[PDB]
Amino acid sequence: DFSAKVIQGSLDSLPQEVRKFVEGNAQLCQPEYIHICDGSEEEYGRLLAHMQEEGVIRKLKKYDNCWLALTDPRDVARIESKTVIITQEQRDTVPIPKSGQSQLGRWMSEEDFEKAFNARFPGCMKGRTMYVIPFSMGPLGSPLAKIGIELTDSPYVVASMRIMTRMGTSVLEALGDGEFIKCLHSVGCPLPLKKPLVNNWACNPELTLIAHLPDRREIISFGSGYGGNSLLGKKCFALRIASRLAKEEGWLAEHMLILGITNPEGKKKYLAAAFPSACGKTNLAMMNPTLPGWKVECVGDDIAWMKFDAQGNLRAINPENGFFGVAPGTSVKTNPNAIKTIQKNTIFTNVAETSDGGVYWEGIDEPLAPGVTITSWKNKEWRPEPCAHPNSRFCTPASQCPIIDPAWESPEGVPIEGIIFGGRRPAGVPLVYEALSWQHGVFVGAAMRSEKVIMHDPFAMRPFFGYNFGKYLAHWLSMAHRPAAKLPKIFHVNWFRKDKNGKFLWPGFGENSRVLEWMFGRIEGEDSAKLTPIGYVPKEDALNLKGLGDVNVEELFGISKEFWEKEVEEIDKYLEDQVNADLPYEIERELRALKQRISQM
Ligand SMILES: Nc1nc2c(ncn2[C@@H]2O[C@H](COP(=O)(O)OP(=O)(O)O)[C@@H](O)[C@H]2O)c(=O)[nH]1
Ligand SMILES: [Mn+2]
Ligand SMILES: [Mn+2]
Ligand SMILES: [Mn+2]
Repeated sequence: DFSAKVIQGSLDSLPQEVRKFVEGNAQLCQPEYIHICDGSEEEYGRLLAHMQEEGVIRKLKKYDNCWLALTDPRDVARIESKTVIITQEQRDTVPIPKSGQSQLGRWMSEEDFEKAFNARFPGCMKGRTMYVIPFSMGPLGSPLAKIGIELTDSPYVVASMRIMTRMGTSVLEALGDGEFIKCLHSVGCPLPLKKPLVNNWACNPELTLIAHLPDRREIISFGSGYGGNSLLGKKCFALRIASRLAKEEGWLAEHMLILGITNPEGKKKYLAAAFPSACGKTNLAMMNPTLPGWKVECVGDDIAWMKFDAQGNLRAINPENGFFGVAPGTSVKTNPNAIKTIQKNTIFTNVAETSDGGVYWEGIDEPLAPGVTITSWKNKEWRPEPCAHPNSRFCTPASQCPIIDPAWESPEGVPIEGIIFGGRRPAGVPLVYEALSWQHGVFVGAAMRSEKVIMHDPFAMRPFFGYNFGKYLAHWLSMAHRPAAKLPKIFHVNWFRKDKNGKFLWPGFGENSRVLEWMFGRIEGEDSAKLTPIGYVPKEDALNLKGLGDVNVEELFGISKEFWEKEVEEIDKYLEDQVNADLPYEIERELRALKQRISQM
């Protein structure tokens, strides 16, 4: 009975399966104390203050309740090399690649994982508090939401989980005897410390291992205190575990923003968009449009859970409660309404701080006053190496977004009418095109490539598939064999085409409102499209380009046979090597069709 060690809550208060999970791991990890989180502002403020006194975070004097954490530099980002999925058979997790090295995931046997686990977790929380974090991915009471319990020895994880998920006692009461995902996390630094603690940031990079066990409904993560390694809702649950749950249960879990868009006659539409990291999801989800009369409202900027309802609409919820955005590059110009979002109640990690107690990063586009001096993310004075680590983050509540859609917490989700794919392509790929069918659109997602190297990132999910990517494609195709399904139109965009001198052909940012209106009108059925080998593109003058000056539209939409011949050959060899026997017939057929259309142009 670990009851004697409970310093907040009680083990008798917990659903019985939750108690077994806490007590079983308390016996293994041997924490000094067990703190069952209630989600209250009191608990949150007191924990931040404790971390402040211990030197784990600093208060940002300038802002209302904002905080800065600087990590050990060895613990600065997700490590795909150390991120694994455990299943009986490797092929259920990744297609067996012809070449022998899969780019589509990382499998570990159950035997190898048991060994790794036993080498890590016994005694790992000695001298530390085990925090029990009950949380909901999605609005409380939503039929699309799912519940997890995270055990962690990191107060930084507790505070960040309060922002990024719905957390606390209300979640426990709603859970009852229902099912939940078991999330176990340890920074891997029992006390007394065996190694020196760097930057007062507990970390264990040599034993870092982020493991997913879909068949046991468990995520087990060790040795990292950072971001997606430790906030186990952020990706481990939201994409890897959930995409397997989604396959079994008939829905989709995707690396997509969700935004609502309204035309000047009051008609709203919701779009989802899958871009890879650093290709502009957050910017587009919080866009300030440049075109009069248009309104963009943010539902989510990173994760979408989507399920066809009984009437055939694709209903999407944002299962997150906040935004864990990349800070560098965020500015007045590029994302003014992210700037509004983060100036209160926000945790920053690995960005710089100004003399006046503010935040600073590359691309912030903010002249400071003469005299204002800057301290780097490595806690050293800095003069124009970057000031902020490139993967530095803000962690902010979504409720604060000045354009948060009124339905962003609606338990039924919002109806998705268009899905957008895209990434960074400096050559060959036009600004926008539309897929010819659902099957072709799935192929477009599967073929996605993104930027001195161009790499495949199908569906923007390369690091996050919870199971075999060929079966994932089959799952997407199966949505069409579902009577009533109102299959959304699929588009592919490229903000990043360059001319021969390396300059961006498209100014982008809020000017992407001009591409979104075109998509709006195609969903409406407007005849604004010209058929091409890769799909539909906007007709002559269909795109509203007034105010933009003389955009060089010839090259921005130029489709070159020689380029697309190379593209389709590259895609064929990629899918053959990496997907092989698990490539669905329909995707191979779309590939043959594209190759044939290209050969005839
Ligand atoms: N050229 C151009 N750059 C963009 C655009 N949108 C975003 N970016 C840049 O892409 C980088 C990453 O953007 P972010 O929204 O954090 O992408 P995310 O990490 O995929 O959500 C930022 O430095 C932006 O300045 C655009 O429309 N055009
Ligand atoms: Mn620190
Ligand atoms: Mn983002
Ligand atoms: Mn089919």
